[PDB]
Order: sequence, then C-alpha cells, then structure tokens
Amino acid sequence: VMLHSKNVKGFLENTLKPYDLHSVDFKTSSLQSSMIITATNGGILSYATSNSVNNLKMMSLLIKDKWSEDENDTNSCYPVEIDSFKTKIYTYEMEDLHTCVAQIPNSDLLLLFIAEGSFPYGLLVIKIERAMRELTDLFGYKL
Amino acid sequence: DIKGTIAFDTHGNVIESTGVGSQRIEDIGDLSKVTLDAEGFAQVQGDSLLVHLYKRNDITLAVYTSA
Amino acid sequence: SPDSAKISKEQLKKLHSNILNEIFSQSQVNKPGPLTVPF
Repeated sequence: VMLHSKNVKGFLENTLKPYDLHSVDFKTSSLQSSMIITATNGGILSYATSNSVNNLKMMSLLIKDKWSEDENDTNSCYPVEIDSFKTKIYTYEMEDLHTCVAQIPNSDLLLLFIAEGSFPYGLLVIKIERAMRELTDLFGYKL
Repeated sequence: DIKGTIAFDTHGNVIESTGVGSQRIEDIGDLSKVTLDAEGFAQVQGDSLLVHLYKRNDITLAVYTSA
Repeated sequence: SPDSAKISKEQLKKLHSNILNEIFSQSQVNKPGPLTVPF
C-alpha cells in the first residue's frame, strides 16, 4: 500500500481553514501548517502551509520525539475513540506556537497541526479529532 | 447586555473567547471548579461582572453580563 | 440556579448549542479522493 500524494496533500490543505463563528464574534487565523509525518523517524510524508520548509522539518522531528517520550513514559492529553479505534491527542507549546499531534490509529503516521499562539488549544484539539475521522484510509498504515 | 464569553473544555482549555472573556481567561480555573445544577446551569462572579455558566457535551459556556 | 433577564437559561443554552453546531460544522474536511493506492 502507498499514499496517494496529491489527495493527502489536498486533504492537509483543507485542514488549514480557520473557524469563523457568527453566534459569537469569534474567528481564528488559519493553521500555520498541517502535516502527516512518520511516528518512526519524524520524516515528513506530506504537508500544507497557509512558516518555511526548513522550519517544518525541525518542528516535526521535535514533536515526534516529544510525542514518543510521552507515549511510553509510565501539557494536555485527550484519549479518543474513532469507530472503535483508539488514539491520543497531545498539545505542545512550540515556542509561541500551539500544536496538536496524534497518531493516526494503528498506523506508523502522526497527524500534526501547527497554529499561532492565538489559536485556542481546546479548539485545535477539536479540529484535529474531526480531521482524524476523515483519515480512515490511513488507519493501520504500516511502514 | 453580553460583555463577553469564554467556552472551555474539561481539561480547562479554551475553545473560544470574546469581549471581556479574552481578558479573563484566568477565570477558567475557578469557573471549572463550579458545580452546576441538575440541568447544567450556574451563576458566579468575581467582580461587578456576572458569569452565567452552562455545560453540556463536556463543554462549558460562560457569558459575562452585569449584575 | 437562578434565571436572569440579562440572559435567560433558554438563551444561554441556545447560544451554547449554536457555538457547538458552528464549530462541528466547520470542523468537517473533505478529502479530494482516496488517500491510498491501490484502491
């Protein structure tokens, strides 16, 4: 099995969109970046930006390791279930940026959202959880 | 009138904030410790501003008005 | 818990449902197509 590069890319580009509420006067900026990366090496498989390519590679490996350390050391962590499949969503303050990361269930891949420090974490977590629901094609993806 | 809102989740993380809500994010610590009535409602206040709380589906809504 | 004429329980609840509805609606993302090959 392999990834359809262009469609994954398109999917990530869609995850970028801001929230824009009218019930209350509230609006986020769009995501800084959205990435799918390997849980193993922290290597980037696909990405979308709304800063630079050099900068994303660094952050990705960093969050991979932070995630890896938390995922086996016997912050916020949100246990989630999607169609009986379990994963966990982690938040990490990356300098002035807010990030969420979660393993795509039973896969060797992580989904990573990078947003500005004004993007509320609780909202970021909801965004990534719902996004993950659209990634059933990647559940169990093994390297 | 409504002077502000904050919505937050069960970890105490913010989902959104407007008006004075954005200036009073630190309130969440206290607010999240409020025990709601049987229907999910409460009213508390730190100062001159009244905080109306409603919680459903693991999300608490706080709106600020005057008292 | 008291009701208030500043914002009633009904209004407050309704505003909670609106915020949630908007967020969950705007949380949907379309995939352009299948993400793996072969199909």
